[PDB]
Amino acid sequence: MFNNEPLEQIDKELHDILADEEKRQRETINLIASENLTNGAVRECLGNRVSNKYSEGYPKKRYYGGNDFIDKIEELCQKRALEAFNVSDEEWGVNVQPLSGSAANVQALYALVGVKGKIMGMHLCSGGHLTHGFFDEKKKVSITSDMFESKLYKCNSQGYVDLDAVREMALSFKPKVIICGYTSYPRDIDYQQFRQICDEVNAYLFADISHISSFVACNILNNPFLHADVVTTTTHKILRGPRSALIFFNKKRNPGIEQKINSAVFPSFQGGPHNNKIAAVACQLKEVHSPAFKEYTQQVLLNSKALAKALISKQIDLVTNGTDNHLIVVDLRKFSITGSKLQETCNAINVSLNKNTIPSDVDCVSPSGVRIGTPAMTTRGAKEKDMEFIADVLARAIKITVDLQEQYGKKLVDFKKGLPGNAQLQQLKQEVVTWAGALPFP
Amino acid sequence: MFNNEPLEQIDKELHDILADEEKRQRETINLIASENLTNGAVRECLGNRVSNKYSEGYPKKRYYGGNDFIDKIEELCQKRALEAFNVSDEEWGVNVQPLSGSAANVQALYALVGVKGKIMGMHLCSGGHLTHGFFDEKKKVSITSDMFESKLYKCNSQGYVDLDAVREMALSFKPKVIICGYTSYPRDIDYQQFRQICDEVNAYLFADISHISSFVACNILNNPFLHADVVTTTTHKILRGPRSALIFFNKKRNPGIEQKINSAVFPSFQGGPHNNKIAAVACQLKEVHSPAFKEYTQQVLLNSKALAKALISKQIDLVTNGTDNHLIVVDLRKFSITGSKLQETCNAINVSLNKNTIPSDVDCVSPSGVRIGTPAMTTRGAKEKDMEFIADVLARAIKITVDLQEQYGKKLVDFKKGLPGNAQLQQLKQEVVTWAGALPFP
Ligand SMILES: Cc1[nH]nc2c1[C@](c1cc(F)cc(N3CCC(C(=O)O)CC3)c1)(C(C)C)C(C#N)=C(N)O2
Ligand SMILES: Cc1[nH]nc2c1[C@](c1cc(F)cc(N3CCC(C(=O)O)CC3)c1)(C(C)C)C(C#N)=C(N)O2
Ligand SMILES: Cc1ncc(COP(=O)(O)O)c(CNCC(=O)O)c1O
Ligand SMILES: Cc1ncc(COP(=O)(O)O)c(CNCC(=O)O)c1O
Ligand SMILES: [Cl-]
Repeated sequence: MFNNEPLEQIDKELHDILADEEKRQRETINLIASENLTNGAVRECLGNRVSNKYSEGYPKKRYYGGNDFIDKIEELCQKRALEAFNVSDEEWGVNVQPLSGSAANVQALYALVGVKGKIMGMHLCSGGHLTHGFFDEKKKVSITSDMFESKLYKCNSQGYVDLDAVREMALSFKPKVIICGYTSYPRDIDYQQFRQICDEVNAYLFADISHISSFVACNILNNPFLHADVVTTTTHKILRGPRSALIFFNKKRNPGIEQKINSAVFPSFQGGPHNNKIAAVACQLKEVHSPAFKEYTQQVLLNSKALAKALISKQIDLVTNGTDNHLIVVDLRKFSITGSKLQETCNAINVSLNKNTIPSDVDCVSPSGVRIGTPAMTTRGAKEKDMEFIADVLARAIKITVDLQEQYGKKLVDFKKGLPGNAQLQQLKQEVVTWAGALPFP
Repeated sequence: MFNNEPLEQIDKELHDILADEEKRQRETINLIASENLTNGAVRECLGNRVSNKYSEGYPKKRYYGGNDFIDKIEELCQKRALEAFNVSDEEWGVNVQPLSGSAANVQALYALVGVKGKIMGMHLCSGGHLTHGFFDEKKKVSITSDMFESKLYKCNSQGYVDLDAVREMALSFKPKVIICGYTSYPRDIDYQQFRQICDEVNAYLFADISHISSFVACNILNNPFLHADVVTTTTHKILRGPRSALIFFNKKRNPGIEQKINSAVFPSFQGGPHNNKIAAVACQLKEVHSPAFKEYTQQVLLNSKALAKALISKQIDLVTNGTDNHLIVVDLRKFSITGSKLQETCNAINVSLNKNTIPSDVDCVSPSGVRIGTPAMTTRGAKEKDMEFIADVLARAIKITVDLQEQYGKKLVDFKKGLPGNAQLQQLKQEVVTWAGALPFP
């Protein structure tokens, strides 16, 4: 007693908007540092009938029966995960049930500290995530600043993590957890010095590696597993998996952590796991652990270094003057345009990026930079030589943005009126669509 | 720079387990009250490339650009939701971002009461959900009992909600929210009398209708939208959508609720929404609002009443002596077997059900009943006359369970030793597989 007609037949209205979405993705220079493109195999898993099954609990400790195959999938995902991140199953465990990165962080923090517990993270304005304790004078914006007592550390004027201020804050604040690993940080992290500060104050070391997970797994960047008590990561960014998250916990350093983390995920926070997610994550984690994927990850960094260099060669300033990873933050102050203005211009030419704070920005209102990243375009086959073109397009967007600002003014409302129909933007869009349009597309 | 090989090629190991899972679903009499089977169109949505897009924020208030088509999908889903539940967009709003039922409830509760806020819900042991404030002497099991201060009301000895006790408790406790709508409650709800208590103590009325959502939408059961401030529902049970959730809020009764609910979901709790989910929910909500789906929902109730009646005709006792909806709770006390024993026996014969507390149980260890429901089998094409066979199969499972208990003993460890190789079970399994395997399967 159901309708089995295809999506095109059953819901023509939705199938057209989805077909349009796919075409937009196909014809976009996607520089969102947190985005990627999943392969067909990952998307076969996400649409699999395995999502029909209620399987509350954990493998071999399920509430319901009929979970033999679901237990095999969840066991294969946890195993594949610990392997992918070069950790022994006797020393580290992994929870694979968190539905997204923010859920994973709230759950992991709750397990470590509980309600009213004290946490430290990087300020959002300096490159931290919302789930690292973000609040404002006007409000406790993230639940992580409200269910926990949080304190926020900043980067120095050059955009680097300032460990002297981290320590100064940690000694007087005395948090149970200190969070490192960031949303828009262009350099590698000195975990050892984080571990050194955590020991001193008897705080847990939390590493959120969502943005750099592939670099960690493939041993290109520093390894937080040598130092951290807890490692969280999303599976949908540079890792190129589905939208999901992983919580890692160090058993050897913290006996009893397994149960605290596991009970935090269920039944403290979540109900039934989404088994299609877990299948899809299992699938990508095999790819992640291959020499082929290490090559892709290496390519991400080569493109990023090359993109940084080309932008510098065109007299564009980068926060920290470069990058150790997949992402760059452009400092736009010398052109006197905001991040939001350039984001609007880039959207008009099918270039996807986001506005982003820089160190000099005291607030998150009027951020003076943008953030770009190479994983999505590296997935579509761009090599180092293609980064000149990406730099050229972004330079041209900055110039048009300055020109439009001159003509229509610095108020964002006025500025945008200059945008539609612009001859140069229509020209630049067409170049973007022509180049992007033809690149390999999963 | 990606592998586009199909799932079978790229990960043969995972593809076999998934093919096994699919076949197990095909050959099971699935009586899990909270389960269903999605159609192909909903699963096309879930495997769609729309999940590649980061779209933090709300439609037309997005952080990023390139969200024109994502904004169209999310607006379509919201519109389709409000129509499906027969409410005016002038008076009601809907948030479509919650990743699951449990997330939706924690988010919605936080919005209404905040950290340390006072909430009231049905005890888990009496049919409430975990996210309705569940705790135990030993521990605050749900975050809803830890981040909130919760009080728990029980059903009377006949299995009905006792409003006198609710009132007695509300007047003494003074909560900001009273939760009604349940996980294993076989009767309809007097929302009007819940509203009466809420008004009398100045508390919000929260209706979690995840289990009965189709009955509400199709005007078969009482309508909580006439009386409640907030209505949450999962989209994956009787509604037959993907794994996601919906928060409805009554603007007319509570000005400023829109922003409280919306900010709770993001950025208080979640990050980027899952666009494949939202698309998939959009797709199902169209079907939900059709005269054909009302017929399905009616069939769910006809099958349930007929199943209840056939079990009673075989001298099996039902909590509240019947049902007003899709689910039945069998009281097993007269056979001196636990729910866990029958669940084990039913898994051995490819019958999916779960153990469930009954009113006389003081603990959630050794529940004395099982819960069954008709949505999954109604989806597979079973009609009223097919319920006699289901009843016959369950009666035979109970008899075998009593006999096995006699032969091997009342300890669950000892009891299970009796199951493998049992001649009658293999026989009963084969009948189940033969009947189930034949039924229509989306
Ligand atoms: C969207 C999001 N999520 N997590 C993030 C961001 C970023 C971001 C950029 C921006 F322009 C604004 C905001 N805000 C989020 C909401 C917040 C509030 O509701 O009060 C106000 C500031 C966040 C960025 C990666 C897109 C950001 C930066 N910079 C950082 N560090 O992390
Ligand atoms: C699994 C789940 N989720 N939500 C639920 C359940 C049920 C359930 C049955 C059962 F036999 C046991 C439990 N527990 C959940 C965990 C809890 C703890 O960790 O302290 C112990 C008791 C829950 C049922 C629908 C399967 C249940 C009932 N009855 C109710 N009302 O709601
Ligand atoms: C460090 C970090 N942690 C957690 C998350 C949470 O992921 P979900 O959106 O899946 O909740 C993000 C996403 N940040 C968005 C971005 O960088 O564009 C992140 O950057
Ligand atoms: C009333 C109610 N509310 C919320 C949820 C949570 O849904 P998630 O599992 O999507 O978090 C459930 C699931 N209860 C499981 C069952 O009835 O079998 C439920 O019964
Ligand atoms: Cl999904």
